[PDB]
Amino acid sequence: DIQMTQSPSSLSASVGDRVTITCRASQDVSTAVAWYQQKPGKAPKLLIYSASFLYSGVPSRFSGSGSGTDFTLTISSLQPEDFATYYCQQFPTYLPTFGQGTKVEIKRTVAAPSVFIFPPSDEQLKSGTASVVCLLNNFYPREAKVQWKVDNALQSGNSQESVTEQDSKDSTYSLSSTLTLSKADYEKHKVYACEVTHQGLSSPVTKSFNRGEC
Amino acid sequence: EVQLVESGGGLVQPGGSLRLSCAASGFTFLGYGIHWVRQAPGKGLEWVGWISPAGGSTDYADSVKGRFTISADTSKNTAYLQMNSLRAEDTAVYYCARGPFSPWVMDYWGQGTLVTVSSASTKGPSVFPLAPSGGTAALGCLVKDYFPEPVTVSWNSGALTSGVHTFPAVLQSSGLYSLSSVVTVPSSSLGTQTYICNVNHKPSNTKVDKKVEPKSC
Amino acid sequence: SRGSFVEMVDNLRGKSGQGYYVEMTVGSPPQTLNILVDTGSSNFAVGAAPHPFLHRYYQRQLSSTYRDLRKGVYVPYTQGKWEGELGTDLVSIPHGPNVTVRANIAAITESDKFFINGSNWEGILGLAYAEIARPDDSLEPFFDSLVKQTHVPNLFSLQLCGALASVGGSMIIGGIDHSLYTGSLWYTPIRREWYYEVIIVRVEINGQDLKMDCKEYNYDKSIVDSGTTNLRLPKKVFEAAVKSIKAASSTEKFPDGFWLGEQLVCWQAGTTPWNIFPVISLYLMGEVTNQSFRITILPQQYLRPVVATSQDDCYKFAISQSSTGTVMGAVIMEGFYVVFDRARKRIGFAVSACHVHDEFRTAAVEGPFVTLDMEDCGYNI
Repeated sequence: DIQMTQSPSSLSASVGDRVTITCRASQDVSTAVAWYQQKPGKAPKLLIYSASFLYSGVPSRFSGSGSGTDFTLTISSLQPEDFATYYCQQFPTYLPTFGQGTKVEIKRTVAAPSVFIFPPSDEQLKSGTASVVCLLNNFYPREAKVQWKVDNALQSGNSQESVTEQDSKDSTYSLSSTLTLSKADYEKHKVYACEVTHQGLSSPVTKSFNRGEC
Repeated sequence: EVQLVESGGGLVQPGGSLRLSCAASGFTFLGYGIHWVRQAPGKGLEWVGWISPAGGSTDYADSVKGRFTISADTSKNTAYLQMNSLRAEDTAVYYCARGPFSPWVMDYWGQGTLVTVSSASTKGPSVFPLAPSGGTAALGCLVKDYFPEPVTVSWNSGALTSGVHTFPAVLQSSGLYSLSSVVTVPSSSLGTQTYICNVNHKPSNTKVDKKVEPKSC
Repeated sequence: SRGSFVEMVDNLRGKSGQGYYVEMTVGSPPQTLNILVDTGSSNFAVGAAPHPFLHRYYQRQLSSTYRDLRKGVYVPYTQGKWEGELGTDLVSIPHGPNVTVRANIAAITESDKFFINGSNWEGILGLAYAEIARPDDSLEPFFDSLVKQTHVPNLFSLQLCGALASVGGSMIIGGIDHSLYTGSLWYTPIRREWYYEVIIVRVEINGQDLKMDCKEYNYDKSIVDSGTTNLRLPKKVFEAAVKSIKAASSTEKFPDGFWLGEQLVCWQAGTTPWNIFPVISLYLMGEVTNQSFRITILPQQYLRPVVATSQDDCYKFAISQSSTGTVMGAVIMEGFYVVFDRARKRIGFAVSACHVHDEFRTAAVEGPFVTLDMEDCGYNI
């Protein structure tokens, strides 16, 4: 059972840079090798087959090469839409095994978040529960602190975070935070703030709403 | 148009049986073969099996050997994957991919079908509207307390893909999942253009189209 | 017989696996019809009535110059039989020699797996010799009527180009167009004037000799047949070729029907892996003693395109089994510029202007090699 050790496991480069991903077979696999691209959540697409032959529709900036055990995938001019995890494959003896993957992230300039805040819906409120949501839109880097405040109070252990994978078009991250309270608890408090701290902001931005107002 | 569509994905009991399908369309079924590959959440790929619908010619991996049985219906342009004695280690996204007889590569992959082996139960999601001044306004939909993965979200029947940000599903301490799907739209289009969440939770057969609108305040 | 015939250049059309046809006008007034170029036969026949598979046909009663011989003809095949009623009528080739000939013509009134659904040709032009002309030799073949009644040199060359997918080519009647090929023409003797029979002295796969007796290749004979798509091999030879091919092609996953020519194999358009297929070489008896030349074809030749969906490239094994000897079909003639020198009883081959190749390999006609077998590779007489 042939083995495929890719290297490295992950990397981050700038738009235009020359990125090279290496793959090592635990045995001479001739030229029976392939390379796939896979966006997070989406299916894998074939890029290179037989070590160096590009697949139909695969951009010219993608390049493959190698024989025996040392095969390499090279992306001469890195692009935002090239963000993904890359896998090599072997199939000389018709027992395919892939590499452990290599996530290629994109580096760009600082971008600040667009911060929205959403009240609990009447529909959820109908079931005696209230979910307050904060939304940070299109920012870089990924590092961002989101704190919840209820009448100037520090919340903790009652909220969750979810961050999107790097955008394929502009390479920015969107973030979603959720504060979950009961209908009763949510009804004795007035101000609900969502302080946001990001390298993009010169100072923490707070987006709030006064319950029962507007 | 080349396209594969897997099916049958859902919650399975440990030691249970499940049958996945692979609908082929837009390409010359006979002439290619069909591979089955799987991938755990956050893990890599693992070739499961192969078949030549003209005519099998079936091949498996040691992992699934003796439990998985690959089938093919040339009349229906469909490849099947019978799975038995399903253990927890079997939990993964199951892709079926078109395979040229040589080289033994997969050139077109389907979006796969998620399968989850667990003692837990299936619960549909609770879709809530995420609604709210400038030129652009943010509308969304909170898909709450469902299980198991995954959840598919499109806006306006797919006609709207600009500004959409469907977030990775977070696992709550309650054992249930929850994700968000947002979309920035021209503030002027509010009250002139309708927006709907196309939520779909196949494992639960729960499909929901939730319209999102600014509150009457 | 040796210059530049720009009015015959590119006068051939057809579809992959459906042969090459040329436009010929028959009768008075001139009925324009597409007739397949068939060197593997000697009879000139055309569909005489409406068919589902044909766009047009030969209306005898429309021709004031037509004359019925009130005698019938019938032709068993391999494969595609046909039968009809004999007669004569004026014939001319629009995109060819500016000459008119009164030749024999068989109005086809019945056939089986003969015509091809939407191949845009309704007739067949047997260019071979009268000895194999049905009912018998007495019926003068078209080309025999041509040279006997006009000043057209006893010679015709073909340039099948390929590349259902449409194709094109050239049929030079009377001469040798020197812009249709490069290098030189390597001639192999026409062993006998019935079919365009020759002698294959040696067969190879990726350079490796097939190691079969000389007269295993020519049993009961070897012919050059433009009217046949596939490269037909006698049982033994076919059995060995496919074996050797398998062994040197990394093709263990292909369906078995593929090798029988029943099941197709497809890749994404432009993604076909030619390099995983061997090259086939066929050494032919040279003109001078002990010498022989070889012709080398690629997978692009013996893998012909074949519902069949826009985005995909599909192929069928253009090498099939035979029971009547070797048949060098259209797949063997495409990459080259085959010359039928009837005057000097010889068939020349050369890399045509539309030679098939890629950024690695290419079709070639190479010589001279030595063969001490020569004329004793034949089997019958």
